Amino acid sequence: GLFGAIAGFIENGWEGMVDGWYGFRHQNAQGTGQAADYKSTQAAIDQITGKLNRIIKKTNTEFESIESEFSEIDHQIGNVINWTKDSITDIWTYQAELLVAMENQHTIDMADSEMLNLYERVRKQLRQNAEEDGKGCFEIYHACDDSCMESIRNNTYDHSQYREEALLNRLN
Amino acid sequence: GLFGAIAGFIENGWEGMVDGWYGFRHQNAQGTGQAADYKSTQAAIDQITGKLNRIIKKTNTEFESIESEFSEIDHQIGNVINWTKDSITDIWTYQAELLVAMENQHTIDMADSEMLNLYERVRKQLRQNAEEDGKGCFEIYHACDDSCMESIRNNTYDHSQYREEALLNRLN
Amino acid sequence: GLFGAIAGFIENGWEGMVDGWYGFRHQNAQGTGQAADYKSTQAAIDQITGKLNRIIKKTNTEFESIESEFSEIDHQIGNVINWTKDSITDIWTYQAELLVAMENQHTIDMADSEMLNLYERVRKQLRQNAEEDGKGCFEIYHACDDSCMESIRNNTYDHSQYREEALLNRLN
Amino acid sequence: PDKICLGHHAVANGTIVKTLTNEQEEVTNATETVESTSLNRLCMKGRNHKDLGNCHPIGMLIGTPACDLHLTGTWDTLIERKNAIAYCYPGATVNEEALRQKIMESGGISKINTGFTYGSSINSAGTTKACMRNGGNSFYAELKWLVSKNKGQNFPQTTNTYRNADTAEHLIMWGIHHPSSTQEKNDLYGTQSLSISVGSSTYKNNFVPVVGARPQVNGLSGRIDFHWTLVQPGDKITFSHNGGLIAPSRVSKLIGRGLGIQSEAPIDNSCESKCFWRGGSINTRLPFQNLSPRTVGQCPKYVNKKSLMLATGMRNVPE
Amino acid sequence: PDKICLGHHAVANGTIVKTLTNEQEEVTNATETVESTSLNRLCMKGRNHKDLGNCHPIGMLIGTPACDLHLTGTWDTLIERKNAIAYCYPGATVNEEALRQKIMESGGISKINTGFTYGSSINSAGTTKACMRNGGNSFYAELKWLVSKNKGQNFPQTTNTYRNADTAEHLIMWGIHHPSSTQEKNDLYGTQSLSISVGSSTYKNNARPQVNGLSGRIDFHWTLVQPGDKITFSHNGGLIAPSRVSKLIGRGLGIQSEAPIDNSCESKCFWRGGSINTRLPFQNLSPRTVGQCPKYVNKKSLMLATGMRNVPE
Amino acid sequence: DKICLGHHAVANGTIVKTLTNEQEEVTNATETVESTSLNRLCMKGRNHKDLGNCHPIGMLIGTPACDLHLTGTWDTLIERKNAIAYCYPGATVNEEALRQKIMESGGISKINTGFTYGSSINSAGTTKACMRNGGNSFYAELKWLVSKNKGQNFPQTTNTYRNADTAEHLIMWGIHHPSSTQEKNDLYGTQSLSISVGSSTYKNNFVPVVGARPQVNGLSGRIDFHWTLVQPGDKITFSHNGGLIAPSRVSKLIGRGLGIQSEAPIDNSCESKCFWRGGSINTRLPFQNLSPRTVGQCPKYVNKKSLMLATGMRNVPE
Ligand SMILES: CC(=O)N[C@@H]1[C@@H](O)[C@H](O[C@@H]2O[C@H](CO[C@]3(C(=O)O)C[C@H](O)[C@@H](NC(C)=O)[C@H]([C@H](O)[C@H](O)CO)O3)[C@H](O)[C@H](O)[C@H]2O)[C@@H](CO)O[C@H]1O
Ligand SMILES: CC(=O)N[C@@H]1[C@@H](O)[C@H](O[C@@H]2O[C@H](CO[C@]3(C(=O)O)C[C@H](O)[C@@H](NC(C)=O)[C@H]([C@H](O)[C@H](O)CO)O3)[C@H](O)[C@H](O)[C@H]2O)[C@@H](CO)O[C@H]1O
Ligand SMILES: CC(=O)N[C@H]1[C@H]([C@H](O)[C@H](O)CO)O[C@@](OC[C@H]2O[C@@H](O)[C@H](O)[C@@H](O)[C@H]2O)(C(=O)O)C[C@@H]1O
Ligand SMILES: *[C@@H]1O[C@H](CO)[C@@H](O)[C@H](O)[C@H]1NC(C)=O
Ligand SMILES: *[C@@H]1O[C@H](CO)[C@@H](O)[C@H](O)[C@H]1NC(C)=O
Ligand SMILES: *[C@@H]1O[C@H](CO)[C@@H](O)[C@H](O)[C@H]1NC(C)=O
Ligand SMILES: *[C@@H]1O[C@H](CO)[C@@H](O)[C@H](O)[C@H]1NC(C)=O
Ligand SMILES: *[C@@H]1O[C@H](CO)[C@@H](O)[C@H](O)[C@H]1NC(C)=O
Ligand SMILES: [Ca+2]
Repeated sequence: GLFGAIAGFIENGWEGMVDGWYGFRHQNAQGTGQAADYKSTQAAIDQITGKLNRIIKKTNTEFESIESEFSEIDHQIGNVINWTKDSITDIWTYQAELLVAMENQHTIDMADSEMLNLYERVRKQLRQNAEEDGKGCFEIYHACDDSCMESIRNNTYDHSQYREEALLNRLN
Repeated sequence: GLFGAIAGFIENGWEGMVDGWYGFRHQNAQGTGQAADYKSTQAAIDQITGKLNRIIKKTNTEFESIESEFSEIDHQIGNVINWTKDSITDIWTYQAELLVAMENQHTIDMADSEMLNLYERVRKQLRQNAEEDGKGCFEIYHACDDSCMESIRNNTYDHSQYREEALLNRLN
Repeated sequence: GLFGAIAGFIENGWEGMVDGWYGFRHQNAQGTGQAADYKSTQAAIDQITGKLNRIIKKTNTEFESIESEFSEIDHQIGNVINWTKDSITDIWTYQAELLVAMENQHTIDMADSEMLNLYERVRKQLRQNAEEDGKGCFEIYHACDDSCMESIRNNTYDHSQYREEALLNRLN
Repeated sequence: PDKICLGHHAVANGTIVKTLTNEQEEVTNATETVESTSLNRLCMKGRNHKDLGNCHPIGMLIGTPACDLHLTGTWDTLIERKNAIAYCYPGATVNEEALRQKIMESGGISKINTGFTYGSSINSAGTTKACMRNGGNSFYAELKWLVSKNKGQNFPQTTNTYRNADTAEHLIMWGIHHPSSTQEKNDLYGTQSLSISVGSSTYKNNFVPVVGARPQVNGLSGRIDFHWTLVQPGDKITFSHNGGLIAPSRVSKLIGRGLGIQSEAPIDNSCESKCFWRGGSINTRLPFQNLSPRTVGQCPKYVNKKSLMLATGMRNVPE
Repeated sequence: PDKICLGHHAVANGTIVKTLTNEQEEVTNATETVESTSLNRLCMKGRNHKDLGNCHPIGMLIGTPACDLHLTGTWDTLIERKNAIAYCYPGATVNEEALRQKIMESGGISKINTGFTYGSSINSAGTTKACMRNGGNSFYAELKWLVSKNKGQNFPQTTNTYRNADTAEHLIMWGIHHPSSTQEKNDLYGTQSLSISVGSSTYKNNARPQVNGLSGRIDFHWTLVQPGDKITFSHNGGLIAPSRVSKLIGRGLGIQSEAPIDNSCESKCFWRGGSINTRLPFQNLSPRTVGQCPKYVNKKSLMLATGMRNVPE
Repeated sequence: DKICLGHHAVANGTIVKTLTNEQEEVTNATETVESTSLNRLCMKGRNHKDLGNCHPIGMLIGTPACDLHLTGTWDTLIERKNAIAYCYPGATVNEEALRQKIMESGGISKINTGFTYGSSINSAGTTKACMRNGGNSFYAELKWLVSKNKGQNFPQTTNTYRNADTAEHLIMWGIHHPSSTQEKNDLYGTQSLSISVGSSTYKNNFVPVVGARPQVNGLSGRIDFHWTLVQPGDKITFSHNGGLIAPSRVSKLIGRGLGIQSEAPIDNSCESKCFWRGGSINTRLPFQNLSPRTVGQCPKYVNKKSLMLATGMRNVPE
């Protein structure tokens, strides 16, 4: 898609992730872990809730009957009414198809952008202590335990602490 | 936002910046400086001027009166006219709300994209002589005086001149 | 543009490229080469084919005549018909202008995004073996022959093979 | 080296939606924007409503037997039904659809006595077998069939005038009897040339009974055609007739405003609704609807579309 | 160092399109969305059609000579032409435009005999030079001009009644002859006072130039007779009586056009000037169209981009 | 050393709506819906005609109030509230169609019918309803035909107007409906009254309705007006035996113009292309919430107080 993350450089989604829309998986010495990112998940849901508030709505305009259901109306004005209603219906059918098509395009791309924005936030945090694998993972060039992994997710990772160790492991 | 710069990795805007929409602040040995980026500011304004030219407009179609202000109209055609006008008004009200909502979304995101594009232009210029601070700043790993800072803003910075000094300061 | 690649950090397009929308040019010891990227070219064409399928289409609604071509109609209902048709025509003219304007904006930006996505795919492949020249090229810091260049285009380049040579040439 | 991987959720059973670019786009979740299901009921909770059943709205003004329980009332909603009776005796109303729309637009009907009196040479109690009431011959409750007291004798030149004493417009209806033969006409209103004149400030008209053979309808070749006008406050309306006039004993007043539904659906006083059609009520919060283009009230817009799915989640990419 | 460059195609001759932002945006390729060209033909392939030529739709119900090949038929499309003849003998139809619209909406016409018979004192074969057929004087095919058999004699008091035996509404038409002198009237229908009465369940009713050298006038009236219902004509002379009633079958598309027929091309959209065959969604030919049509727009051109921004060398 | 990238901000930002957010603060925004009106008719660059107390239909039949408007040219015609069409009580059949046709026109010219009458007819019938120069008068473009001797039969008369011009003419006539049988006998005699009108494309019969009705300006009588177009070269024939109000002049509608129904006073200083009951609309904005009843080249009516269009980025202050 537009931002190249979802159905892009991230191969597939995680069916096993049920407590969030976006999140992290890690591997270190101590083993494996999964966690959802709250901020990114909520930003996406709040934007979709916004669309629904705007679209799931009718006009409060009161319309009366201009055609009788049970009696015959004048043939000439009947033809005018039939022409006008069919014309209005063609406009609303077109507007409905376009609205939903356009919104669906935006929803898919907005969701793609929130994934990319989380990825870029992490890349910038890790600075020179990690490198990108092209599948959405960062290879970290220092011992990163569950506290360190938690500090990346919570946006409190200090790159300067591990820089010396990391730069040596990267150059080898 | 879509591009993750404005109300994203850049914490807030600068009220002190009045001669442009986007620009630079620097700190070096000799002290502090502010400057506006003309190209990025104008690209954003020219795109908004374009929207206004297209939207701030009426049709040149001449409409006559079909309902009298000062006399009584036939009840049946009066009901048909009332139904048609209310239907047309519901279409224009919907189209107006959607146009402005859709344009506002595009304006906000287009402005976000021009910020990101300037950031990416600078990142690529500085090459291996600088690192990203994650908050929209580049930490430059060499003595960069007001001439050097001016050459970054004017897109005439030659990375190869400062590479030796920069690579040594980065590896430490 | 939104994604900053086409009419952005890539100075101009290639008239000499006729077998694709996006692709690569390389220079090495053995000489020069051009090649089209199939996946990115097809992703762009398939999206445009999608728009044409949705837009190049008519309603199946059957309309009868409400104005006689060869006889004079009642002046009052004639004015109502004229008012309704002009109102419907103003709606369709507006919807037509907006649809095409909006789609053209999306097409231009979607095409920009596919260029950027290919650029990002290559950047991530080359990892630490190359640097960005800022004009859409990667300077590769190792002997890269026609097999190596072909492996970048075919997404089978293994960075680890050339890392040692590349890291030495970069640090100098 | 230690790894941290970023990813998004997915689901096994995703939904297909349309985009600008793709007609078959799988997403994690989607919601419908077009209503396809109807309630075959009229949701009349919070509404002072009136089901006319077998009574046609015009029957309320002239007082057909079938309409005896609907001669007066107040309502915010009036429900008209299929094959509702307006005329017991064969005939029609000039500007029928305009009158029906005006009643269906009203929020109630009140009746006012005309006070019309007639000479001893006139019989005001003319009845027919077409309009049965309590098993015996009767007539329209709000009208009187004026005939010569002695068969064959000339109907006397009569003048009746109704003044609108109220502060609102009144709806006066009257009938013109068209007999089927010259013999019938002579028996009821005499041998003279018949002329009925009606005049107000804003209305004026003349009516001549059309005599001539025509088919039987409920075994009657006679016709009573109905006419109507509005009499404004303070204005008078004068009837000059020499026989053939079906004269109003009561005039009608339409009170306030209300919503007129034409439906076959039965009433339900439990559910609430603001949108109605022939087939029932529409309660959806959805913006669009493919039930009928003929609706009344505050309604979702009709579209020529079975389904329009709006995505409520990202692209679904499973393994 | 070895370099690998990313790039996009371009063309020398690019196309200008409009965007939300820019009125003069050059792209590699674009396609038109508004049709500007028309075919001055009626594309009638795959359509069971009927070109009435010089026959006016109302002529089909009363049977004017010009309409002899159009007294019955079925069609999905009916084409009416300019200055088409409805009346051979001078006169007009009450509610003319209502009747015309009803026929032009129909998908065919079938005829049913009234069965009307008349006494030996009546001549049913009254003819005129206005309505020529096979070189000889004739009359409207579906009507009969009733006149006294002996010139000057009183036309007898006659009653004719048509019952709708069918399961669909029938369209009955009749004429009233208005002669131009008292002498003419006396010769045809006698010296008595003339009265024509028409009655059904839902219907009841009772100086000028020369036109083709005739001040005489036959004015036409019409009503619908519902299934099972009867319509009774009481007349003492002056009635032009129906020999056949009409039935309008199903639905069809009515075109009023001057354009000639072409049975080779197909179309679903028509106007006065011809057919519109485009796959395009919009059209600036006419706001007056019939069928399944592209929408009319006040726009010469609307170019839809089918390629990226063009940035040439 | 640091180089930091950033965007401008403002203390007082504006709230706009987006697809996603109802409360989105931006640096700047502009209104797209006009709420303010000018209570004036901006008539600069327009050859206009304020009919004041004269109703458009009054121009064709020639009511006293319309004496200054019997002919003229204009690109714009202004009709007012409570404008007089009929001095003598009565109405026009197809009134609204005729009014719309006049309001659509760009001027009116008059042509004499040339209609002459026998010595047994009085053409100078007048009334107190239509006062002119302090004395009883009648519609300027019509003549009230009555029997010269009270009670006597009005003679069978034929009048025919031929359209000698190369454009359609609008002919109007009246039918008098007296209030009593006694009144009818005095004016047009004891006989049965019939008025026949016939052209190529038009034909009709009218019978005076006699019968008691209320007084309007102290008159129970009614004169109802009828009208048709007579095409070039075509003739229209009036056959009458009393009750016809006959035209002395026919009308010709010239070119095209814009018809305004407004109470607002004229201003010849300002220009406008859009008008309503309440005045003129000069805005460049595409939408408007003043009235759904407008005429000319107008912004579209919307059920919306305000619609703010963003003209700047998201506002994120410090
Ligand atoms: C008893 C009586 O008053 N009249 C007898 C005639 O009605 C009868 O002719 C037959 O009439 C039948 C219809 O009868 C009514 C009706 O509609 O019920 C009887 C009403 O009293 C009468 N009402 C008034 C106010 O006049 C009414 C009215 O005349 C007509 O409906 C006017 O159209 O008629 C039925 O139509 C039969 O087909 C018809 O032959 C004659 C002969 O039997 O005797 C009368 O005494
Ligand atoms: C001379 C005559 O025949 N009748 C006179 C009566 O009209 C009059 O009663 C008064 O009549 C008043 C109306 O008078 C006019 C009018 O409009 O002013 C006089 C006009 O000359 C006459 N015009 C014509 C062409 O005949 C006109 C017309 O007859 C009617 O309007 C037709 O409906 O009437 C008014 O109604 C008064 O309220 C009424 O008392 C009496 C007393 O003078 O006798 C005759 O003089
Ligand atoms: C049914 C019948 O008697 N038809 C007549 C017909 C009509 O009576 C006539 O149209 C009534 O106006 O007239 C026909 O002759 C008319 C013909 O007569 C010439 O002598 C004279 O030059 C003209 O009046 C001319 O119209 C006719 O054919 O129309 C005879 C027909 O038998
Ligand atoms: C109007 O539309 C309905 C749709 O079925 C149709 O039944 C009706 O006959 C139409 N009226 C005319 C006059 O075409
Ligand atoms: C049309 O709308 C106006 C104003 O909203 C209202 O006063 C009028 O009654 C309506 N007309 C009819 C015929 O109902
Ligand atoms: C309606 O518009 C057409 C445009 O050609 C015009 O010819 C016609 O006279 C107009 N009708 C009325 C009643 O204004
Ligand atoms: C799917 O969409 C519906 C409708 O908006 C919503 O209520 C629900 O939360 C969604 N389901 C899941 C599993 O997210
Ligand atoms: C705010 O918007 C308006 C409308 O585009 C513009 O004219 C004005 O100059 C803008 N103000 C600033 C401070 O940019
Ligand atoms: Ca017009």
